[PDB]
Amino acid sequence: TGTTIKFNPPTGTDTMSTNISTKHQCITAMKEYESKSLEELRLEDYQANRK
Amino acid sequence: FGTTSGFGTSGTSMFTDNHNPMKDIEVTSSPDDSIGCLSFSPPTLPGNFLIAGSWANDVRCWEVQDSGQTIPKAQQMHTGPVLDVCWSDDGSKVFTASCDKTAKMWDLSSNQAIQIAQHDAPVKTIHWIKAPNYSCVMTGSWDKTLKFWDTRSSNPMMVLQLPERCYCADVIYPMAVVATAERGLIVYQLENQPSEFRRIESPLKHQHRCVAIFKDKQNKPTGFALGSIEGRVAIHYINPPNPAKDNFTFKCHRSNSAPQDIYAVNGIAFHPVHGTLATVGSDGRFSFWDKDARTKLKTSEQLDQPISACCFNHNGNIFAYASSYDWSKGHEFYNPQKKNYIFLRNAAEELKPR
Repeated sequence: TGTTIKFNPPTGTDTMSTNISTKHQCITAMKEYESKSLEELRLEDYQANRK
Repeated sequence: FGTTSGFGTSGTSMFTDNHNPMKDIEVTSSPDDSIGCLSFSPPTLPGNFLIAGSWANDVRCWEVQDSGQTIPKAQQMHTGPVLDVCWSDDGSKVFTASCDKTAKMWDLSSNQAIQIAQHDAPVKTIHWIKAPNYSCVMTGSWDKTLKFWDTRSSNPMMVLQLPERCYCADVIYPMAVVATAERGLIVYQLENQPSEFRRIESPLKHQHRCVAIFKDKQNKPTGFALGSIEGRVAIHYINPPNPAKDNFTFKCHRSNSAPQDIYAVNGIAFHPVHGTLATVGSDGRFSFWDKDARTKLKTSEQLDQPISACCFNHNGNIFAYASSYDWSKGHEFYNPQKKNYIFLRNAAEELKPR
């Protein structure tokens, strides 16, 4: 329940033509969190008083 | 009667903090916890009234004056965080949707609120539908249902099953669009009675976050923009002459040798006159876009926290955006002592393509 696992931004690749590296600054981009939205995770933390 | 644009400009002394780098108007007496949703009154109400729901379970109303002065008017309470709010078309009612699994109808003149909807999980979206033959409230929930309510009986007038948890929705009669978990994307038609119209393979490869319907030259709903957690927005027409070229995506809400930081798109709204659009992001910036010319009109300076929500007033002379933590990095980056803000900007000409 909630965001017990520490946040770590997933790395990736894209182009802009130059090839670039990326870091995804969203917790739900992590494998452990991909099945939930930010709001669902937040409500879980609120219910568990992990604010 | 009154100014089109009247906030003027803040000055710094002729002779220090990053909370408001645009120096936009600050709404007085802002909510005490993160702001989830914003909604301005319909054109049927004289003047401009703003509603905000927050993670402190409250819904608040302010009068917004042409000068930028804001007067708190009224407030109501849910027993859980408020996820979405909207108005009835006559401006008499505000509808509110909560993590407490219910939605309320709030009559502003009498300042009374009653429950009008019940779900088996948090209510994520709420919209008012005014059709020629019926009027109802539409609620979307993490219980994977879409329900429709007459505001008088506690039995829903219809229940539609969703493929997954409701994440966002928009309604411009006769169109509704809903995005769900696992990248579900469904368009509904609303003539006679709501029914599913098309299930769409998502133009985006990442978790869906926000959606807004846009209109064609004849003022009829014709497409929608859809934002994901991956700093990307899709423009998607319902029936274009050349889908492979007319439907497209663009990158936004990114920062930047070093890796480029990708942030979530938290909100999307179309300017009601110009048909241009604003996006707000977890990067703490707003951007203004022209989806026809395929251009960026403006990006803001970066705020010291995410922008969680945005909206326009009925004629688009005021753009409102909320500076609030969005949980994009989980509980560890929540600072319960950092202040929340709603900012207002006269952005109409910034949203008018030259």
